[PDB]
Parts: sequence; structure tokens; C-alpha cells
Amino acid sequence: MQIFVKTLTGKTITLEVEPSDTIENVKAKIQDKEGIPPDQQRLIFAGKQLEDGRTLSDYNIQKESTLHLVLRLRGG
Ligand SMILES: [Pt+2]
Ligand SMILES: [Pt+2]
Ligand SMILES: [Pt+2]
Repeated sequence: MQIFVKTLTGKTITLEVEPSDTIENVKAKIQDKEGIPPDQQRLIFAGKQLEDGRTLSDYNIQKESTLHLVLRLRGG
């Protein structure tokens, strides 16, 4: 399944993922491609912040969906 992840800077990266993949896995994939540590990653889809433990299937994330990446500020 192709999905897109869009950053707040507007860059999109393309991932290949499956319904069985957890959000933890997706963040790992994003770190590989983009270099962002998972602990800083906050994903949003369908107006929901995505739970590391859950699968893309739990959120009904299908082909060509876009997830929004927001970074969580560590150290105000
Ligand atoms: Pt695929
Ligand atoms: Pt945009
Ligand atoms: Pt969007």
C-alpha cells in the first residue's frame, strides 16, 4: 500500500506499508527516509493523532491516504 506523509514544511515522502503495520513501524520507516527520530514524530489522520501501538488497519488507512506529520517539541 502506497501512502504519503506530509510535513508542515510541505515536503511529502512516499512510504510502502501494509494494514498490518503499527504506527510505531510507520514512524520507523519515516526515520529511515527522512531522518526524524520517532519520539519527535506526531502523526495525524482523519482528525486523529495516531497511537503507536495501533495498526494502519485500525484507522482504516487505505491506498494513497495522506498522514500529516507534526513534530513534538522536546524542551520548550
Ligand atoms: Pt505495498
Ligand atoms: Pt500544504
Ligand atoms: Pt493534508
